[PDB]
Amino acid sequence: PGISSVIPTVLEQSFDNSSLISVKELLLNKDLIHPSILLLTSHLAHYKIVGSIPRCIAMLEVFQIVIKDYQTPKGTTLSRNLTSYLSHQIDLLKKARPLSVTMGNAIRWLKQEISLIDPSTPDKAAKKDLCEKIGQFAKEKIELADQLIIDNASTQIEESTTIVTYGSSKVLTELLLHNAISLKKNIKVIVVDSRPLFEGRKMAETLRNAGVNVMYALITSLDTIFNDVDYVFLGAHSILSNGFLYSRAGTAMLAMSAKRRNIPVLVCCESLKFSQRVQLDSVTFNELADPNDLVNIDYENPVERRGNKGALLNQFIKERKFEKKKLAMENKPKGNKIGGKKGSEGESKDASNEE
Amino acid sequence: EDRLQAVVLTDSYETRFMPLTAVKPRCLLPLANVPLIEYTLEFLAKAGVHEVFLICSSHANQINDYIENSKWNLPWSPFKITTIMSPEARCTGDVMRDLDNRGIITGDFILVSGDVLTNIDFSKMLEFHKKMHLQDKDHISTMCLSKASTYPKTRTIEPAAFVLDKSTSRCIYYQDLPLPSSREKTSIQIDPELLDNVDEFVIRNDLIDCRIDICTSHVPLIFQENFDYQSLRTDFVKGVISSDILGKHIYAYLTDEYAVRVESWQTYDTISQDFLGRWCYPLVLDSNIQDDQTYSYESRHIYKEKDVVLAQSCKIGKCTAIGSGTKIGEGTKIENSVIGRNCQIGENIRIKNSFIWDDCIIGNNSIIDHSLIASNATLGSNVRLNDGCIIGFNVKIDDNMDLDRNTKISASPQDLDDQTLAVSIVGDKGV
Amino acid sequence: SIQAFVFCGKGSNLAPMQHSTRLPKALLPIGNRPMIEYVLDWCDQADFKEISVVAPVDEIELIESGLTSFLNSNHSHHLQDPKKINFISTGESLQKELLPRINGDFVILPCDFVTDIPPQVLVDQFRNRDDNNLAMTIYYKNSLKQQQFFTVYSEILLDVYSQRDVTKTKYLQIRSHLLWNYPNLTVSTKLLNSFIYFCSFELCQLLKLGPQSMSRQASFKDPFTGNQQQQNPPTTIFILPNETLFIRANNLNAYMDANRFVLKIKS
Repeated sequence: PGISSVIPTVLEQSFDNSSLISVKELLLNKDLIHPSILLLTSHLAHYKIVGSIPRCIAMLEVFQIVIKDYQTPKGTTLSRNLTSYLSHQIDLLKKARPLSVTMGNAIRWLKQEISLIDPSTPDKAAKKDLCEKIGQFAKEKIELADQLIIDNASTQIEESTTIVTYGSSKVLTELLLHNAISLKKNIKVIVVDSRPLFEGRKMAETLRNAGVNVMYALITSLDTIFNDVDYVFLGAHSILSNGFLYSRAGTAMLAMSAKRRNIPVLVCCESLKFSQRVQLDSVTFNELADPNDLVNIDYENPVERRGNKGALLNQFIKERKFEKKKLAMENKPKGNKIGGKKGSEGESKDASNEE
Repeated sequence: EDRLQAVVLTDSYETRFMPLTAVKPRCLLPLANVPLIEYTLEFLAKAGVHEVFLICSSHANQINDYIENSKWNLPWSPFKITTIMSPEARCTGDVMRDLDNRGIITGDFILVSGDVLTNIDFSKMLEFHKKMHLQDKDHISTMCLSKASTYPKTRTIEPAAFVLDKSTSRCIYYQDLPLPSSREKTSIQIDPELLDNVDEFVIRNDLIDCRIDICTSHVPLIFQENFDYQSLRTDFVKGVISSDILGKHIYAYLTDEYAVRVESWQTYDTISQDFLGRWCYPLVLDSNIQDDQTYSYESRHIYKEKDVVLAQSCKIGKCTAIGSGTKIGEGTKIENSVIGRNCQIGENIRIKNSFIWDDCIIGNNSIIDHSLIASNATLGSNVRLNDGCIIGFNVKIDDNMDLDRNTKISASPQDLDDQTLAVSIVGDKGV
Repeated sequence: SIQAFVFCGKGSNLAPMQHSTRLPKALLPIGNRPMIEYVLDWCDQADFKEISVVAPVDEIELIESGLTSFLNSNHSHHLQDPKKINFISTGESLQKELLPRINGDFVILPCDFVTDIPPQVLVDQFRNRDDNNLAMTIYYKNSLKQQQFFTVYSEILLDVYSQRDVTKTKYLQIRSHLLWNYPNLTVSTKLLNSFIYFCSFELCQLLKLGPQSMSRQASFKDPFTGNQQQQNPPTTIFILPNETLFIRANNLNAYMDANRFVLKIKS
């Protein structure tokens, strides 16, 4: 069935809103789960590349594989044990890593498609049309929509400009790659990074592989790099009903500085990224991770040192707690580039009612 | 543990730098507007040297006069410099026998071939040398090594492969390979005399040579005994390992931090770019070691000394350094390039990845890309240069001149094209 | 797609037990326990339902009787005896014969096995690191000579050279192209392969066309070199083997070391 309860590190006096636990190394499980799910859960547990956008694309493709592998039983119909099996997938995904908003909209789309198709049509004729529709759905809402974001941003950015970024957002990597190659401008790109994940490092590496003038920096040193900077792009995860920017770690700090130092913040987003859940502070619902990623002393992810820190459980109160997903304040960002072209974050939910 | 004497191998890698070393010596040349010897001497002072030796023969008078002017002839200095005068151009083995005949070597001495800039603390090195000397009696010399830039695919001049112990860190084999530049040889033959004595064999090519040595009193006696050995690495180390005297050991030291010996032009270019960057944390221009230096750090890795004069509406780049008493005209782009002290610069000049030493005048409307200029040499108007184009001392290039890739210019007024006098072989001129 | 293979044979290196027709190499008590019991215990832990066992011309029903009586098994085993094996062909000809039975990625493990290691973590490493081959190295005794030499990379962890000193010349020889790429190399003397092999699906395309494999060790993993010439048609991931180091005692039994395994169990 799975492993539940018994967690590493202290329960903590401050910040205990979410689960801090889960299965990394495979021991005691059901022998019916599709291995492509088991691969993705093992991926997302210790992932370095993904950040909101790519997670759903992989989740869709895994689902497409499952349907292609799905053969309808002779006794039980198509809508009998499928939805239970999908619920087992999501529960295993939840155990590995808390889901994104875009993942939820995908599940909601899939559950709508199950109800749409009645058990009367032949099995091979059904799944052939289904995967074709999902492919077209992923083409429209992601790939084509992404291209629409590309060209919307293209008109907005001035010739020969300096851009500071953060994260590992798929949309922005392709944005800057488009700027360097197709448009041919003088784009100075500065990338910032945190401690838990070297997301920006990977982005800078990929930008270097394209051949871009790249500076690479950290949160600690900003009042030096800014004093240069024009437009700041932020990797969206979810924009809520109010218009608060729920995104990764070192995002809000950058957002504040940019608002203070004249030239503002811009955000690229998808029409699938918007939710209806609302909050106002970072404490509300945080994506907490185990302090195992913060054990390492600088430089790289695997170093293995006999350093200063090591104990967490036996130590009399030593909460080395880090967070992953934060909230930028409402007023600070200015532009959102989506499927429906443009709109300020003050407007926010003009897409949720438009559907 | 105290009292340490050092010997510096100068007059060693001359003419390895092809267009230069004609009138002035090898080590006089500036890396960051300051002589290469000064870096080495700073390394000596940080190590804790009480007595300094130098090997000068070719252009020895200019070296001796520079030491006279140096900060170490003055009484307060922790070390005193004494120069060794030898016959013109000889191998390292010949100098070793000369020094043993004179007999000044006491206990543990230091030998450095070439000029090396490193941020690595030497106090740790001395302790681990002494700890390993106390392990067994017949133990000789210490070698330094540092980790390379992941893959040494651009590093062709130093193809040294090292076989090392995981437990005792003893070197087993040294080998040079033509591999990527000349695809001819593939094979490497290793002696199987030391198979079960070591067991934990580790073969690596991903290590940079340093040629910095901590040596015992045994070394000069061995050089006189075996006078067939000319080199100190290629034949000597291999000779020591391959059962010359049974039971004798030599060290190999691994260090994570930056340590690169200067040898070639394109290695020199990388070290210089590393110095402009913050690779050598202590060794930075702003700290000022030569005392006359007044460099100040500016954000985005831009270095400026005191009395820097610059025209309005001019753009400066990344990892750049400009000397004192320097004037620049309008429409200038300075990107990843070093310009020396007291250098006057004209107008509309685009510079990328290039090099200019002290007291150089550049003519108006000229583009210089990844190419080097020596001291007291003038560039004319309408000058276009390509990658790896090294220009010699006092070379006056006249107006309207175009030179392609790797066009080296001679410093003395022999066999290669372009000389020192006006219109350098674009119309036959030159002594 | 996932399936395990058990390789059974007959021993010629051992002195006394194996020469008799009734007793095979698979059914031998070492430390008051059968030999193939440890292989079945490993496969039960690793969670495998599809296991097929290969057998030589000798002992056709003696292995089948051993699997049914006494042995916990609880799995459907497919035992087959091909006739092409001549002993002089050992296992590579057996591998070339049976190929349509394998649907995806397959695991090769001989009958001569002693194991004291976690099984699932080896399978997880094969699945995650995304490559063709994986091998295991284990230390020799430490309690109170010319053998074989392995080369290992340490940061991704890979295998390069595994050739023995039987037909090796006077001097140790290395190729430049195989050294310049992968510049860091660690040569092992004490560490030995305990016959653990993991393989991918794409091996089926080459085994029917070009017979090159020998002894399941010499020319089994050695075709991987993307160096110098590069002429053999690849299946589309670069052809690269892997290695992982272990401290615990688990090794092969073929020579005089079989008596030392009895001394290892009784302690």
